Amino acid sequence: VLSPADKTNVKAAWGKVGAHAGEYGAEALERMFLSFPTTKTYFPHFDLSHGSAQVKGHGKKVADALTNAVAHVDDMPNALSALSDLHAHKLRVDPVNFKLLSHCLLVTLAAHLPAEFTPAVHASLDKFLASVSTVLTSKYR
Amino acid sequence: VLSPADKTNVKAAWGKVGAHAGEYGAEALERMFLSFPTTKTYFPHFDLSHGSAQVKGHGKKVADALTNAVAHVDDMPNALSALSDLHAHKLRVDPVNFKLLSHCLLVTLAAHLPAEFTPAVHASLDKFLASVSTVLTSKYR
Amino acid sequence: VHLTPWEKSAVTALWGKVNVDEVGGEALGRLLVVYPWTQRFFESFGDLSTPDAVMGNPKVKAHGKKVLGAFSDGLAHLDNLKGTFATLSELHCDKLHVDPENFRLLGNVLVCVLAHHFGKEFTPPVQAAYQKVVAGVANALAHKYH
Amino acid sequence: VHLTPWEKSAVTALWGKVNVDEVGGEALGRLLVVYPWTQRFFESFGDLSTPDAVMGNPKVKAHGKKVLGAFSDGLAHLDNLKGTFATLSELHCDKLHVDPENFRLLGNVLVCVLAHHFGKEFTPPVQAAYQKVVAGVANALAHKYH
Ligand code: HEM
Ligand code: HEM
Ligand code: HEM
Ligand code: HEM
Repeated sequence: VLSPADKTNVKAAWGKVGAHAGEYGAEALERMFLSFPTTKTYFPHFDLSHGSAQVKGHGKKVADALTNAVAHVDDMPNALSALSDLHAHKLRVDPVNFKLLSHCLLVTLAAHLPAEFTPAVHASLDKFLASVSTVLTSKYR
Repeated sequence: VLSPADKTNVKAAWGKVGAHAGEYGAEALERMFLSFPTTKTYFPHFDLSHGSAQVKGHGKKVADALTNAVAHVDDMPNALSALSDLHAHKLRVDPVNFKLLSHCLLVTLAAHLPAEFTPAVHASLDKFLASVSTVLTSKYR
Repeated sequence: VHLTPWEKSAVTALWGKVNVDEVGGEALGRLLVVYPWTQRFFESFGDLSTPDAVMGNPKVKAHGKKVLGAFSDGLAHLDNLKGTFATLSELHCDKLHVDPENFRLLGNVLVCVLAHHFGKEFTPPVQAAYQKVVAGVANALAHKYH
Repeated sequence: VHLTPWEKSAVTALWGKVNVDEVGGEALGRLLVVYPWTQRFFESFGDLSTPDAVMGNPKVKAHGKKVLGAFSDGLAHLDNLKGTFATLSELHCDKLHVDPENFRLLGNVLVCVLAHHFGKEFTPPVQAAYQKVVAGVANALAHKYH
């Protein structure tokens, strides 16, 4: 469960991201596809090359949905309802890949927040992404 | 989320385990220790040989907690409160290990419940063990 | 996989008593019921809305026979599952686009099915032996992903 | 594991700028902070109550430099991580009783620490190279478990 400090830490870090969020989403995706190729099984319809229009666009979507979660950190299940429905009923991405993408979002943030990414913020951000993962997979069965 | 059907399936099958709960807990432990040697790192003070007094003892404890969880499927976090405390603040068993024991508890049940272990009951039991694990890991961070 | 001599015997001994067609359908069916998301790959199969629909579905039963058939065939080559499933691995990646976790999920199910079918004959040491086998088959099938 | 000739150079290059002592204490420190359960092995280390306490703990720093110094040495044996870490594997399993999952977790932290300290330089391809390294080191340290 995300503590008050966690929510304070998350909002602060993601706020710093600011207008770079979409760019970071694409970077997180690229890092994941490269470090964990199995995740590419879910994007056989995507041009997955560096700088592709599809990865750029999807990176923006993922970032915005995370901005949405940050904005409704006290009620993510309801805020991401349509997305958990999507992943569980249509996309059907196996739950294990969420930890993979979370790892690369976390790495992308570390790469861009030299001052912000402290041990405590590291911990809160990891908890946060795990929870977002938990809700997006909460209706799988 | 354990649906009403899940709770019915679980209570029926656990109800069938009944007086054998202790023996089954000890067998699942052994199945785990053998199939996944890494789990033994948490029991260096245990004689882990087949028929061990410690394994039998701990197996009965594990089974009893499960009996309690089943009798309180509607409020597990409360029923397993001191238990999630114990694992989070003392034992500190890495979360990945809970899926290994769940797998072996499922296997043990499958081997003992010929009539009961239908695909549906199998599905409900898997969900239930994951729930117990989620609860037991709820206070780690 | 890296089984000991006895483990290699226990595997073969037990497996001889296995009805691959019956167990393949059972295992594939239980995969779809227990981990519903796996259904994503079998839209062409038709009705998969309920456990009974899934378990009684002819296509699930057919694919089960094929999959466990290849799994069976692989048991005669525990010395090199890599080379044995190399072609299949390339096929599941490049053509079928199957996430290798699916192979591990199927393994969990198979072990449960063997447990259910054999009762106490599926002792803890026999399971450990089969754990290395399903782990090795999954690993061999995942080996060619890129 | 098997890095490409270029990946091996990317690793080697990046590591030439890594102060092993500092990154060691930092990495181990964050491990105890981000996954507090890992603290189960270090009760003797004293004050581990808050992040500032863990990170500032002299025992944590000293153990971190030991752990990362060994990891560092192993980078000179990229093509045989299993063999170079065999002794350490037996020690962590037989004496220390450390769950191998801990190695995977420290690997996650190390990558985050490198990304953090190096920034844009720690590119997606450089990360991929280090992912192979931390995974190989974890598998090598877990190999002799039984
Ligand atoms: C923090 C976790 C994640 C977030 C917030 C997220 C968010 C989203 C969003 C916003 C969409 C677009 C929905 C729409 O267009 O209506 C989506 C689509 C998608 N996601 Fe997820 N997702 C997450 C994790 C994953 C993971 C782990 C995978 C698999 C590696 C995945 C695979 C997909 C796929 C295949 C699509 C469809 C892409 C397309 O065809 O455009 N997602 N996700
Ligand atoms: C998934 C279900 C689990 C349940 C319901 C469970 C239940 C219990 C119970 C009832 C106790 C005894 C508490 C007491 O006597 O006050 C206990 C202790 C313990 N558990 Fe868990 N546990 C679970 C998972 C795990 C796992 C996955 C491991 C590690 C592989 C583990 C390792 C231990 C250890 C180290 C002890 C203490 C052993 C001893 O010193 O006697 N537990 N657990
Ligand atoms: C022990 C594991 C497995 C083995 C050895 C295996 C084997 C096979 C074989 C022999 C084929 C036919 C190739 C051909 O001749 O064209 C095949 C196709 C296929 N497999 Fe696998 N498979 C395994 C697990 C699975 C799993 C768990 C999934 C996903 C849930 C999967 C999805 C598919 C799909 C979608 C096809 C395409 C053919 C069709 O069903 O129309 N397989 N598999
Ligand atoms: C990259 C992986 C790691 C490497 C290469 C590594 C290396 C080492 C080395 C060289 C020692 C000293 C052993 C000796 O030669 O006497 C050691 C000790 C130890 N390691 Fe590891 N280690 C690793 C990760 C970990 C992790 C993640 C944990 C657990 C969170 C851990 C827990 C311990 C403990 C408990 C000791 C004993 C410290 C004491 O004296 O109290 N190690 N490790």
